[PDB]
Amino acid sequence: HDSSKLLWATEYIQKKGKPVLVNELLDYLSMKKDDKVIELLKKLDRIEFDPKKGTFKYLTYDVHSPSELLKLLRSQVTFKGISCKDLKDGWPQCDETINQLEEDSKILVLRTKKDKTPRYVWYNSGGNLKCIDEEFVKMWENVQLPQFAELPRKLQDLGL
Amino acid sequence: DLDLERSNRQVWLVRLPMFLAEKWRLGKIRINKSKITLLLNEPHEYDLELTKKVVENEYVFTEQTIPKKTAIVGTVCHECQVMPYHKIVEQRRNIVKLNNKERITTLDETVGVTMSHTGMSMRSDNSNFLKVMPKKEILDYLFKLFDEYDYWSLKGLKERTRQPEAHLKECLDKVATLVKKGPYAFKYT
Repeated sequence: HDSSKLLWATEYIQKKGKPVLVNELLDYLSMKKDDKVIELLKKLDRIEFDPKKGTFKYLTYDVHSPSELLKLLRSQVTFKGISCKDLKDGWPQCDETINQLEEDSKILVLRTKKDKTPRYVWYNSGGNLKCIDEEFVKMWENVQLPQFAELPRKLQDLGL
Repeated sequence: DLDLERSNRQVWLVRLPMFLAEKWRLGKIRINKSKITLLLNEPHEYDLELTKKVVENEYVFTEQTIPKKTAIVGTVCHECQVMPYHKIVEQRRNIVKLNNKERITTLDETVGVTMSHTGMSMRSDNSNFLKVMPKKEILDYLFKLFDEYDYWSLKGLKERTRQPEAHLKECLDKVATLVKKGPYAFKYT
């Protein structure tokens, strides 16, 4: 089949990771000297094809800078969210930038430090607030709220 | 296509004793003008009583929603009943009241043999009952299976290609997309 040569050609040009000449791409694939693979590659928007010489661009996301990361975050407010694969494939080692992007400049959820950490891509404002002492958090969870209308009465007796 | 043949035929119904009836399962009837008998072949003669003289609304038919072939025989003419060396028949009737069953058999052995066959006896079985890779070539074969049919489950592909399954999974995660829902659920296309 020629479709296996198409997907093998796309996986090969993804193994290269940089734009090369079309004729050089046909020479690297040895027996893949078909033009229908080149045409189906022109029909494919996953690997953008520049008509100037031989250039093959790769999209998931063009985000590789913290600013582009902030913009891609702003394009997810009141919607959904992507995953970690697209960012780590578009830019190597994103977790380092996440650790450098302090206070809601890049958030995640640390689950396990043994399974590449399934990430998260959302934005707010501060989010840090780790200066709150653990003792104050323990004293915050031990407070049992008076349910029903007892709480407003207990607050109106104190004057708040 | 049910059709009445005649019905004009006159038939007599007979309630026979069990030994002669099971024997019938030939004789000569002697009609004596209001008492009639029967001279069987050597053997007894039998008086047959006029059980019911008038016997209307009773007929006889034969069979050759599901309709079947139905034929009509004849009208019932007289209800009858055969009445019966009678001492031998009376003795046979007394003799039928002697049916018995076999009692439970007591095994007389030295017990230790049977008790050895009960639990563990170092003897099992003896009866059958309720006993009950290059990635490129694999990719090409997968595209051949796609040529046969685009939709196939991954387990079925693992049952058709017949090879180590890890390499086949890696070959399916590159060129094929896994649909999890819909009618083609758990299938690569």
